[PDB]
This record gives sequence, structure tokens and C-alpha cells, in this order.
Amino acid sequence: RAACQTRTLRFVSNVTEADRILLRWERYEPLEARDLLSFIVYYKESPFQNATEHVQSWNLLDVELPLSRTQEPGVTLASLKPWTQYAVFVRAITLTTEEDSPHQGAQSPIVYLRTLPAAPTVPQDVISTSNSSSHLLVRWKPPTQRNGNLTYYLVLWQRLAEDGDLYLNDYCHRGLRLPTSNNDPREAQEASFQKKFENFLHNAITIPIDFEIQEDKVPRERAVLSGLRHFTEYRIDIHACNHAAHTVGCSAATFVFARTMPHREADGIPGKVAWEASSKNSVLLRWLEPPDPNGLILKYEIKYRRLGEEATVLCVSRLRYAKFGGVHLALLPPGNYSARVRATSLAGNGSWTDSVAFYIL
Amino acid sequence: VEVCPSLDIRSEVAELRQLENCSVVEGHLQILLMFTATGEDFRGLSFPRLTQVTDYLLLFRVYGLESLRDLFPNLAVIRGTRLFLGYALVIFEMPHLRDVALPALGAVLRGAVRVEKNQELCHLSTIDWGLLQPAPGANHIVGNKLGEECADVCPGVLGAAGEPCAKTTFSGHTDYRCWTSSHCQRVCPCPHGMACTARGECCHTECLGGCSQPEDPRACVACRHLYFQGACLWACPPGTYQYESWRCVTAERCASLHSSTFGIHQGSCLAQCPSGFTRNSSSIFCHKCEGLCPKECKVGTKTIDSIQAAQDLVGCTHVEGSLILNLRQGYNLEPQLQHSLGLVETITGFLKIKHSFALVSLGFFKNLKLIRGDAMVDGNYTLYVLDNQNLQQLGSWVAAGLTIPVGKIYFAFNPRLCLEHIYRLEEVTGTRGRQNKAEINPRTNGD
Repeated sequence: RAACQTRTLRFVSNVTEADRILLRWERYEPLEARDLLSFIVYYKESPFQNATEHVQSWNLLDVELPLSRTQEPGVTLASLKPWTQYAVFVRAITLTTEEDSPHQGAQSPIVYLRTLPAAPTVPQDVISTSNSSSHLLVRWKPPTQRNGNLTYYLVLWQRLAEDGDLYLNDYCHRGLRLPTSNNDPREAQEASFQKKFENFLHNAITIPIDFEIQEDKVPRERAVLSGLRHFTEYRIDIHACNHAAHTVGCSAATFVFARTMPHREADGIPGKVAWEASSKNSVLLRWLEPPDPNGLILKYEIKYRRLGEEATVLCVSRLRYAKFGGVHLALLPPGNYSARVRATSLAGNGSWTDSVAFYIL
Repeated sequence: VEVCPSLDIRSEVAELRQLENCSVVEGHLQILLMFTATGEDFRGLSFPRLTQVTDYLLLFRVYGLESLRDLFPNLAVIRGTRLFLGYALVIFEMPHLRDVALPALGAVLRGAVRVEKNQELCHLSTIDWGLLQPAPGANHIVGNKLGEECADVCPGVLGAAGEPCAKTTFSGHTDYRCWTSSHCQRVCPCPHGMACTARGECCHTECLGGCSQPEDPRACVACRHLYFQGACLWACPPGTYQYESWRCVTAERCASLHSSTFGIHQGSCLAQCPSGFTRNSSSIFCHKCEGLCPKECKVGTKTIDSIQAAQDLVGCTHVEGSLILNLRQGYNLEPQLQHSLGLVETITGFLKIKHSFALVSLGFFKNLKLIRGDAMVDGNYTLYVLDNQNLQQLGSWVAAGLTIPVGKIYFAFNPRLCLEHIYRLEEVTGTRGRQNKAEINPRTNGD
């Protein structure tokens, strides 16, 4: 019926795409008469260059040869993962009803074709921590789909300015929860939501080209960022890359937000606290703001007390402090008074300064 | 004032320029994936003319954008005719975003709100969604900045920007309601869904979002029920019909808007008539179907290789083209292929079946009645069954049901197809002498 002496079919043209493979081979016209034949193409994903024909594991594909003199048969394999090796070979069928006629089957050598690479998947499991006030340590995992030969990771970190609402407020009333640095130890609708927002990112590419983005390239799956400001938040974008100068580019970012450790003594008050009393029992105390605090200064707490009795505290906002450059203390019994001042920043409480002593008569 | 169909914007702030003259988006507005965007590009960009989005609003990874208070300073109503998985407003993974800030937002007619994974975004507990949505319990607002980690400063409260505004109750909390530190939410005394103005007196009932004069339908900024000729109406005038669930159009206008499958059943000019109704060429109104919808499907030469490749034809009755079945790797495909193919009643072109090793029988063409043969296989063939290793029944679309006007048939290499079935097909087709030997001849089919 079939499977007679076997001929050889040569591939005349191969085209590789990101997820397609176009193939052509010479037109094997049968040594026959008003008969019929067609080809069947076997292709399977084989990482290595060892594979066995005829056998399932393979994926079959029928191709009827066109009825003309030009346009060699050709096929277009589709839905192929990028940067994968595929073993392909074609085989003629040439089923005939002739009584006495050679069958003369034909097939082709197994040929391995590699499809073009594309941008890889976003990095997975990005974690970050701070070991000091000017360093950030970042770790992650390789992308799920490398889509090529992994070469490096593009790391970008951008400084984040504090929101303006902290600047205008009175934090003596309605206090808020202060932020902290980083100390990480370095359902159908939900699935559809994540699937849609992953298909959104599948078409996203990145060209490997108070706010200033600075670039870095890292070979391993870990990075250290140095020279940062103290107690300032940073946004970190991490893209996986491969041969991407001509490819569609690098991956999409996997940004995380990390804050550096507070500076230990950035909230200290410079110089010494001066004063200038008034004849109406009211006294005025002056002190200059810290130049570079941890984020910003929320309030000033001043502790004053008469010589001998208990202590009294007073909270002052930025607005009240800046309205006159200091603090007024009125309606007090005459005597010798001692005062200490502290600054409160986003990191937390500051350090008490030296005592200032004055008199009221 | 402007049509402005649904628009997706990506990858460039320049692409955001297609809303210059837009007034009402008759669709969904998407802004996403703007990696190379800074806080300077979005500072000088504003679209004050946009005042309504019919479908929904989505924002996804727009870098540099800090607030929507400048992008859409006059956006008022989100109709929510269709939803992004039930959400009319989605804001996801937005770096640098600090507040939602839609200061002119009047209502979200239908759909929930999803504001997730914006690490720098707060001012979300200072807004009551009860004065915006009718069912605020479906909102999904998690993953943002910690609620107690930022000061949701409203223009009133403590020493702030200035004049305060009213406070309501949303989830058992009586606190100030505000959008940003300067703009704060708008309320006014009258029953729900009654838009008001600067004077505080709320406008006509049909108004929505806002107005300019009270108790004047022509002065509304957004029509609650229907819109026509700069006025808000409970229903369209008798000479017009609804369109996109939001405006009134004449018959010829909505006929031109879809230029063949449109219909005006139940006073609503849709794009495809619903189930149970259809129209072909008469006056455009989806009258009730007799017993089934004669869906017509046009394909050039639809090669079929699997059930998934055949699910396209689901529900088709008249096929304008040819079918080329080739099912080799399947197993017991008859019940699966009956659902897809089997409502077909006429094939204008040819029918070919090659190398179908998985097809035990051709019984999934039960309603097939005619194969005219307009598209005709080379060699003067219309029915071309070739190389079917196990094909026994050849279906039941026989006994005077079948009719092939032109073109011959061709059966070859069907060992298990007994010649009795082929000869019965020849008899019921009414054309037996059309073919000749070696086209049906044994030693190939019928062993």
C-alpha cells in the first residue's frame, strides 16, 4: 500500500519569527499519473539535538501541495514560545490505487529551528531593606519566562518628595502614625482581574536607554544602592534584560518603595537658644531650625519650669514657630525660669538641647 | 457636543492629545503604561471640556501623574453602561499619584470602584462614596498607603487652607468630606441625586452632576435618563429611539451610525438584534423569529483542525463559503462537533473531508440540506471525502433532504464506508449519472 523505497525532501527556505516558523520545501511531483498526494509536517519542542522520527510526542499538520508550477508547498507553524528549539520534518503521503506502480515514499531529515527572542517577564519577588542611613539592599528572583539568554537587570531608583499635607498642619492635635524605615528580613473575578492586567503588561516594553532617575545595570539577582539621602523614600524599578538592543526591549518594571534608615542626630537644634523678654510678663525664645532633618519637622516641644516646682510642656507647630521665629510664654508668675527645647521630626523625637535660664520680675 | 468614541492611550503624553475637542466619551477611557512621563509633562496638561464618560475609566501605571485634579477638572458623570469586570473606575499601580481628586464628579451611575496598589496615594478615607454610587458596598479599596500614615487634611478641620465644608456619614464615621487639601466634596440640601449649583439651590430633577439655572431642563450639564437636542427627557420623543443607553437619535441617523445588523427593537437602536429576534432587509425592527434565528456566517475556505477551530461556526445556519474538515488527533469528536456544526442548513461552496482519522461518523451535519457549490473544488468536485481510515455511518442527512445542484462528488480511500451508504447518497441527491467510475470505484472505499 505504501512505505516503498524512500526519497529525500530538501528544505528550500526557513523563516523564524517570535512565535511563528515559515517553511518551504521543493515541489515533489509524483512519478505518476492523474493521482493525488499531500505532505504531513511533524514538529515538536526539543531542547537538545537528539530526536527520533515517526514517533504521541509530535504535533501533526496536514499540507496539501498547491496546484501550480510556482509556490513550493510551505507551512506556517504558529503559537510557539520565543527562544525555543523545534524539531521539524515533513513526509509525503502519495496514496495511490495503481496495480503495478512504484510507491516511492519521501520524507526529510529532522531539522532543528530556533525562534527569535522577545522581552522577558517581569522579575519576581522583589524585597528590599536598609542596613544604614545611606544604603539600600535589594533582592529578587529571575523572571518566569527568560525568553532568551539572561544577561543583566536594569535597576532605577528615584527619590520621592514628602507629601505637601505634612507641611501645612498643626500636629499638636490629631497626631498621625509616623512612618518607619525598612527592616524586611532580606476568586474567579480576582483571577480574571490579574489576568487582564498581566495581558496589559505583556505588550509593555522598555528601551534600555527632589526627583531624578538614575540608572544602574546589575549582572546578578541582587543590588546595593549607595549615596542616598537619610530617611528619604525611594522607588525602585527592576527590569530583566537580554539581547535587547534590537529585540523589543527590556522587561517591565517591578517597582517597590523603600525608606532609608533615619539619621541618628539630624534633628538636633544648632547653636544655642536665645531669648528676649517683654515688660508684660511675656518672654520670647528664639532658635534656628535644623538644616537637614529626617524628612521634615512636624512640631517643637518646649519644656519650661520654675525653679523648684514641677515641669510644664508646650507644643508648637511649624506655622506658630515661623510666625515670629520662636515661642512666646505669657501669664507667668515672676521668678527664675529654666527652659529646654526639643525638635520632633518624621523619624521621631529629637534630642533635648541645653537649658536656658531667665528671670521674670 | 462631540462624539468621541472609546479611546485607549499608552506610552506617550502626546497620545493624550486626542481629547482636545472631546466632550463626552461614548465608550471607555483607558490611560495606561506611560513609563517615560515626568511631573512636568502632566503639569501643563488639562482637558476642561471632557464632562462625561459613558462606559468606565481606567488608569494603570501612568508615571509622573500626581493628581487627576488637572486632567479632568470638569468630569461629572460615569454612566457605567458596561464595566471592567464590574468596576466603573479602576486605578491600579500608579506611582507618584497622591490623590484621586475628581472635584467635579457628580455620580457613578452603575459599577463599583477599585483603587488598589497605589503606594503613594491617600486622601481615600476622606471621601464618601455613598453620595456617588448607589451601592457603595461593592468598592474594593485596599493596598494603598496606610490610612493612619498620612494626614487626610480637609480644608476645614484644624489650621488649614481656609473655608470648611460639610461633613456626612459613610461607614458610621462623621468626619469632613474632601477630595484634596484645597478642593472638597460637594453636598447640598435636597433628596439624593438632585444636582445643585453655586447658589446651593438644586436644579431640575432630570439634571445630573450640575447645572447653571434651577428647575430648567435645558441647563443641565448631564442628563440623568436621556438626552436630546440640549435637553433632558425621561424618554425619547416618538420619532426617535435610544442609543448607547444615553442619547436619542432618529432612525436614519442610527442607521448611518453602523455603516447592517442593527435593529430598533423595543425602541432601542442596538447594533445586533438580541436572541429570538432578527431582520434581513425590511424596515429596521427586530421582529420575533419563527422558531430560530437564521444566523448567517461568511468564511472564504474555513479549514477545521480541532474543536476549538470549529467553535467559530457555533449557531451558524447559512454558511457562505466552503468547509474543509481535517480532524486527525481527536477522539470521539461527534458530540463535541455537533454543538458547533449541526445548525448549518446550507453551504454555498464545497464540502471537503481529508485525513479525518478521528471522525467515526458524519452525523454532526443533521440540519444540512443543501450544498449549492458556488465555490467548487478543482476538478469539478463539490463533495470531496478522501482518506478517512474509519468512517462508517456517513450521517443521517439523507432521504431527499440533501440536494447538490452543480458539481460532482468524489469518495476515495474510505475503507470502512460501505458502498451502500454512498449509493444511497447518490440516489437521494438525485444526480447519479453526473460522476463516473474511478471517482466512486471500489478497492479504495468499502472494505
